[PDB]
Amino acid sequence: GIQRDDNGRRIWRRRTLTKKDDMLRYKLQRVPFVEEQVRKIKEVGKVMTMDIERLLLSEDNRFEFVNSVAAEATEYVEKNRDEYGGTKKAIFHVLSNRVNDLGFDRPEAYAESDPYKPGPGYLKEYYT
Amino acid sequence: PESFRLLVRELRSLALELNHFLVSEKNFQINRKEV
Amino acid sequence: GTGFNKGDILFYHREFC
Amino acid sequence: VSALERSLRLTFMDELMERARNRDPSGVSEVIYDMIAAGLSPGPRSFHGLVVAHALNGDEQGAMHSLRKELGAGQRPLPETMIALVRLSGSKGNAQRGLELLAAMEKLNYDIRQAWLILVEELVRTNHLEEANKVFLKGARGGMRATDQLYDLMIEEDCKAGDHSNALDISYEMEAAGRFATTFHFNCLLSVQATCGIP
Amino acid sequence: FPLFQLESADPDFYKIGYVRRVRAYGVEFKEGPDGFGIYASKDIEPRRRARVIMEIPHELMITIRQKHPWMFFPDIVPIGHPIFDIINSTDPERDWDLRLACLLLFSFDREDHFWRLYGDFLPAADECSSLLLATEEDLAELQDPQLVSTIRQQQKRVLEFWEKNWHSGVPLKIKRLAEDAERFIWAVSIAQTRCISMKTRIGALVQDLNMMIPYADMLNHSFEPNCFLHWRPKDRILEVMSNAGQAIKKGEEMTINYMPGQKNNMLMERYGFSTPVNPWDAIPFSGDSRIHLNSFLSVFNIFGLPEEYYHDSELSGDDSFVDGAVIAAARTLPTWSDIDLPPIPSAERKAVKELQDECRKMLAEYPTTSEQDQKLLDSLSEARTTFATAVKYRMHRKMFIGKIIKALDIYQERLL
Amino acid sequence: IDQLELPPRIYNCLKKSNIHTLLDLLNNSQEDLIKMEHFHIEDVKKLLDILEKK
Ligand SMILES: Nc1ncnc2c1ncn2[C@@H]1O[C@H](CSCC[C@H](N)C(=O)O)[C@@H](O)[C@H]1O
Repeated sequence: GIQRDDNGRRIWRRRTLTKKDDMLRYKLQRVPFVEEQVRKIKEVGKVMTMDIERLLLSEDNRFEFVNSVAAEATEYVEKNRDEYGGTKKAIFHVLSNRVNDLGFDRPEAYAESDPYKPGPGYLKEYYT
Repeated sequence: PESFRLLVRELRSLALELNHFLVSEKNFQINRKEV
Repeated sequence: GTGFNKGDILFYHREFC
Repeated sequence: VSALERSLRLTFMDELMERARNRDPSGVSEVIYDMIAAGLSPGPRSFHGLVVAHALNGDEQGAMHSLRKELGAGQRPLPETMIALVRLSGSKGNAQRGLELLAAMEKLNYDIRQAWLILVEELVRTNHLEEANKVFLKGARGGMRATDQLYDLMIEEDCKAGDHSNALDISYEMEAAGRFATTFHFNCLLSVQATCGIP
Repeated sequence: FPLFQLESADPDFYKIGYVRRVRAYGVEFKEGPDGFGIYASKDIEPRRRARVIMEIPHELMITIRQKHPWMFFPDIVPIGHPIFDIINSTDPERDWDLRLACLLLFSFDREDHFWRLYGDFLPAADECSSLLLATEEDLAELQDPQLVSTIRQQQKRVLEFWEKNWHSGVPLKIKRLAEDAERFIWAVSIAQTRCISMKTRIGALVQDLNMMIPYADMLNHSFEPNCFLHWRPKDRILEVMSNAGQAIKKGEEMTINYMPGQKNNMLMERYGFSTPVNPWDAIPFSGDSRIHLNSFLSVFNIFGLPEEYYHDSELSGDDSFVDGAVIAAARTLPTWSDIDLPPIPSAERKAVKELQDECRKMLAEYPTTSEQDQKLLDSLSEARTTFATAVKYRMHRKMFIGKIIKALDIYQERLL
Repeated sequence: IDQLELPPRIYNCLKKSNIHTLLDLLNNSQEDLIKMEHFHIEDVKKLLDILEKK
């Protein structure tokens, strides 16, 4: 097992696949043309939808999950009243905090803004 | 609630009383709710 | 649903120095 | 530390610890002044012998005064020294002093879980169940997890006294900590629920 | 300005799991002369809750029920296969490792099974540290007759099972699993050293399982782990979670507690390794001389109840001395306690001296010392893995007894 | 970078990589410049010296 040659450096057998996995070729690839789709997914708020499903996989009962989130949200508003109700929503803050607690990274309260707004007074108009 | 408080009065017109009691799970004391 | 199952010593006792 | 200093400390601490165990707070005071005369500085373990000697003779005021001497000398009391004072406070039913000392241990950055357990059993043993419940709930609601033996002690003693409100509060905290109630604990609550006239 | 300013495992090791939904977060698999390990590839910052380190899908595991009847999750053994009869003929209590070994060898024979690929990263017969692979000369270096007899019984039990079930008349689909006894012994060694037992819920069925879990059997053991395993029933994923609130530095090894409360001889019998800082290791004292338990704990800042002893590392600053060995010393030394009675220093010195003499009497039972064993390991060039494991075991026990003599010396002086 | 006295081989490499200004060159590390073809380690010191002298 333990082998040292001449100069005291231990020499050892590096473990390798030494076998063929056909799943390696056809699965570690990528589609190149989803930039528009990715940007709309974030725009419509679909990312938090996946995060909610992620959090519910760690929960035994979805009704106690709902109650716990509301309880945590109530605590945020009492602690800092003026920071919530506009661009930052307390329930959205709770959900993003709970995703970050798992070690993943999300923007605070999923809040994002349009960088191409042509100054104050201008509202983006939605094409139904 | 106004829907239930109004119901109690209409039942009182028929000589029936409808009391709501809360039994404490801690000390078992009965509280009559103001209806 | 969500309604189921009810939803100072050591102060003023320091070294004079 | 020289060899001469170590030799004197051994014989000074031999005499001091032989009078603390003799339940003689007065003698433990004489040796400390002997140490001061010799120039030796009384450390945390010399004032521990003074606290213990007073504590063993049921003397809460002298033991508290000894702790003030230790703090006034700039020494840091040992975790065992605080536990001796906390256990003494419970034996006299002084829950306020016992809670004040627990706050000091947190300030001294010690671990108050063991001293909190000792405080609660002393109050229960000395028939201060009402005070014991106040101290136990504060620790349990504060996040500390009690021992399984103390959980079974608090629930049973409250239910023997007809105190369902405290026994139900504790059993809720026992499960929140992570210890699920068994048939024994339920039988304690039922012993009181069966006499309330509401089946 | 930016212009003016342990080898990584085979890349295919993670990839074969990754294409089958294995996820690792902030960790990397690194290989060294002593084997694989999992290390933080970056600074893992503390959070309010436990962070997900690894996710392993259930379908990549080999699991069997701990308790009779033997059901496999996922069920890979066909109905009527002769391997089930071999698994079913085992002792329900003692032969859990034989049952897992049969499943493991059967899995290597399946073309679609993941462990056909994952098996190439398992230690070979000359690289596994299990004492089932140890020769009689390797057991001679243990210097522990009780452990040696335990291993010999294990080797006898494993061999007799192979001879009974892999005789000449068995079908070819059975013969090709374990063509030789050493192949079956190796499988049992893999089963013992890598099996993870947990209580899981699968669907609506809650049961205890013995599990072979890839990429989580690469976590090394620590009695102060920074990670723990968590079964996620909803999607059938084993989670490796770092401790909540614990900061993990880049390059730090990720560890779990294989066997809480177990001594080094138990770690040697099961996993073929020992630790010098095992907080549960015991030493046989006469009990004639006793020290003050409360003083010893406070001198070294050991807090908590006896079953949860821990070192308040923030109350010592830089005292590297206190570790699991001193905690083990607190549990194994003869102690007295009288509520709040203080100890007389002169009477405690006599006990400390007598305890140190008894500690040196035990070190004198060993023909060599712990330094001479340490340099023997450095001088090795053609030693079996189990030989070095046997030497590390006896050296760790010597290092433990030596730590007790050092701790008693510190305690005796700090009692002034 | 046109106004630094860089050798023509170095200049063509930086322009090929769309490094135009002094600030663009600074933000590039020493490993990235080696990644560029025809620009090697022997060229770092002479380029650093020109920026050292500047
Ligand atoms: N703390 C530790 N000290 C020494 N060896 C350890 C160890 N923790 C785990 N091991 C080794 O790792 C084995 C468990 S499997 C853990 C990963 C292993 N190195 C592998 O290649 O798969 C044990 O047999 C033991 O030999």
